[PDB]
Amino acid sequence: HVKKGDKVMVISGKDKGKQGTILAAFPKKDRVLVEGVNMVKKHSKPTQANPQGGISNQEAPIHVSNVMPLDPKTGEVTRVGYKVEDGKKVRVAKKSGQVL
Amino acid sequence: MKANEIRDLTTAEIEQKVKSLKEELFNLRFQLATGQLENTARIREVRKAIARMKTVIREREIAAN
Amino acid sequence: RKCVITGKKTTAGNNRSHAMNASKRTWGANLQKVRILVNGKPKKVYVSARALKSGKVE
Amino acid sequence: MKDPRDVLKRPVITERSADLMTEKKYTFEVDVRANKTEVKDAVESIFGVKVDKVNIMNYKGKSKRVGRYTGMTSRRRKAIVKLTADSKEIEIF
RNA sequence: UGAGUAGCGAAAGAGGGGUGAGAAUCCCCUCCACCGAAUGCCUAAGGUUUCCUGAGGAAGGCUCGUCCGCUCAGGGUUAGUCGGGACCUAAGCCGAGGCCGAAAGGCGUAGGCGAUGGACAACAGGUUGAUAUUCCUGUACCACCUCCUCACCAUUUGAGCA
RNA sequence: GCUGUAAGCAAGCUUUGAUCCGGAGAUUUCCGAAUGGGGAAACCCACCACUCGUAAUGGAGUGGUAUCCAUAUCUGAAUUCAUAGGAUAUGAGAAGGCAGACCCGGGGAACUGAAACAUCUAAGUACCCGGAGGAAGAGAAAGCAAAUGCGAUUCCCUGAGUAGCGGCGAGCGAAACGGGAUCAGCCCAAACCAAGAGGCUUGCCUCUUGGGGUUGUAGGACACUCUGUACGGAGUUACAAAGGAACGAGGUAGAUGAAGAGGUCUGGAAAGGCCCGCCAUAGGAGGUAACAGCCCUGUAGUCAAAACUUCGUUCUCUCCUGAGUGGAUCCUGAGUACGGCGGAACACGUGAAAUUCCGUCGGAAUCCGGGAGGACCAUCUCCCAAGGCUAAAUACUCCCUAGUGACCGAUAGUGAACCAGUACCGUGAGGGAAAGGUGAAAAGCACCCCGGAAGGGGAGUGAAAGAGAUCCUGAAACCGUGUGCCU
Repeated sequence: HVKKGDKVMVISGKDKGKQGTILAAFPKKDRVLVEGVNMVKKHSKPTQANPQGGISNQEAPIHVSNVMPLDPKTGEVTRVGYKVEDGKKVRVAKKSGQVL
Repeated sequence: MKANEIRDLTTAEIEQKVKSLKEELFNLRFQLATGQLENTARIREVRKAIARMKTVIREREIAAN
Repeated sequence: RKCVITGKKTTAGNNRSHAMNASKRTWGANLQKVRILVNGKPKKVYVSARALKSGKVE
Repeated sequence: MKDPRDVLKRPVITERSADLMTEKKYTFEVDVRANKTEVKDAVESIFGVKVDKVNIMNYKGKSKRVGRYTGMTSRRRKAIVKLTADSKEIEIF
């Protein structure tokens, strides 16, 4: 339901409460990248390219239902509504009625 | 692309495009045997652009009936 | 063998013996090969003898 | 249909194509169901360089394998085609 | 378990060098030995890439194994004249109509299929790591058709196809 | 956001609205009923028109070209008419399949029992073959039944394992009455009349078309009185067929959608303990880093389909008279019903055997008639066979949605949770397996050392690395290595 890129809290998990934006979404697997959240060291083969190989510092992406948007005003973790005249179903954030 | 094509006539266009879309397709299968013009998804423009033009023709036979 | 004016056929039944056992018998209906008027012209079909003893034209 | 253009598919660049192309004969695959005289329809009308001869082989497919999954190559049908003297060539260039 | 036991599938290799980490079993050379109306070549029945090159080598090789008919990655079969179909037919088969039979079908005429048969035009060299009476180099041959050239007829009291 | 498996690389495409999901099309090489012909399935070869191209042959595209039947039209043999037959065109005819089922019909066994077996049973079972339909079959009385009678068939329960049948043994075994589900009845044929045609000796009588006419204590014709041709009724499912067009409701896609990160603790992770707040026509389920009503998809309620449908109502359209009175006479189902012989189905095995249906012989009445009332006869009661249509009540599933299991949890459950009718086995019909789980995600082990390389040891990755490719748990047989005590 979340898209790239809205402002995003982390409900639960090891990173319970950090925030960041979305680098990429993966909707068929129901799983979303966030910057700097589930930051995981990965060992990589020396490529082709780059020749460095080494260790990378990426993020493995996060399941969608551990992610909420924010009110722009209160900054609260809020659930989602819809129905917006001339807005093509633009998200009513609860604690009505801010868009996006 | 359809509205760009029903305004095109049968004679003076389906001649000059499809045979030249062949000249875009068949010149590119030769390069697919070589690899010099890399640009690999230019094919899936061309063959798919053939496939929409050729069903306007067979549509107009129903429209001529 | 199945005739024309009616539906006489071979309705196979049992030969009930004395001190019945009893085996099987085909009962094909009576036939003669005679002229019968059809669409123009006759001839020829098998006939049934019940339909030929007084009936349509031989 | 049957056009000259869909009859051919490609040139086949092997070690054989090194020595034959210098001798005014060129390799081409053809479709599975296209005869010798349909090949002379191509090179005359696609390339504008007149055919000396058409010679057509056909191959069966090697039944390759990947893992458990075994299957057969599609069948190929090539054509060594000779051209006249005093007539150029319109290859990759 | 038997048990490190039976078996390792007839049949001479040996020596030097090389490869590689490793060699009796792989390659090369040189001696020797076997078949030689077959263990030679050519090509059917079949097989469907086992062919060639370049790498590997766990697995299949009745032992190793740098090797293979194993694995991969590419490459590999060129026909008017050769075999077969644009020809014909044999036993047989199928079979319009037809005849018999509860049904399904059984048989069969005219017809047609069906070589192991009959007819039938190409040959001698070269050639590659792989194809040849196909590629190629010289001759040829076979049938058909005429943008052409000549030769000879006859104009239905008619050349010719037949 | 997308380029399916597929986890990566290149090349690209998209809120000038893409990827996806539905409707409606178009496209759809070849084989296959294969249908121009041959064929050893996935290929060869034709011919007729038309096109492309070469000077031409050669070559290439586009359709058509089977067989049977039917409607016609030309021809039209021996043989004269004329026919067989031959030629042609027209048929959105039909041959094939498969839901391995259910339902009719034709054929149709055996093994088993009877403690043997041959009458019987098994059993009109399986199997083969023809039919199609979503259902089929049957059906408006020659029906039950014996009174104050019931009123088409079908299905269910009783009736009842009773009446019975049976080397009367094994075993077979009904009906009717009673109560429900479903609930509709009608056309043909025949006389009579009208129109044609077609012959005979005018006369006469013989085929079609159009009315009329549908029966039982008798109806129709015929005749005589009425009565309509509507505004009344019907109608595409029988009742006769057959058309459209509008209103509403489902289905093939959806869309909306309530309430908390409550705090703290344990932890790798809360969805868990404790202390707490809310929503609820929603606490069905399924994910969610671990057991969520409140995180997500959703759920409950509401609402929408441009296009296809399926259903219900209307309008349009279409079509249509019903009765009394009498009986001078004409009809009411012919080589048929019954009867002999021989069989079968009826629960009834040839019997005191009614009844049905077949083969083959005979063979009647046709209202003053005739048939049923378990041999047969009289009386009495029902009822008209010898023609046809008939939805629903019923049996079914390869199926498609939504759902439920005191069903299974990988030697179970389908044979198949896994690229299964695969691999293999067979010439061939056929037989026919095994094979689930890393982790919450690849974070799938960068780097160093040994090693040719697999294979390890450190290093990091994560909670675990003893978790690292049969990858959670890992038992036992087994195979080891150390051993304390005995030899």
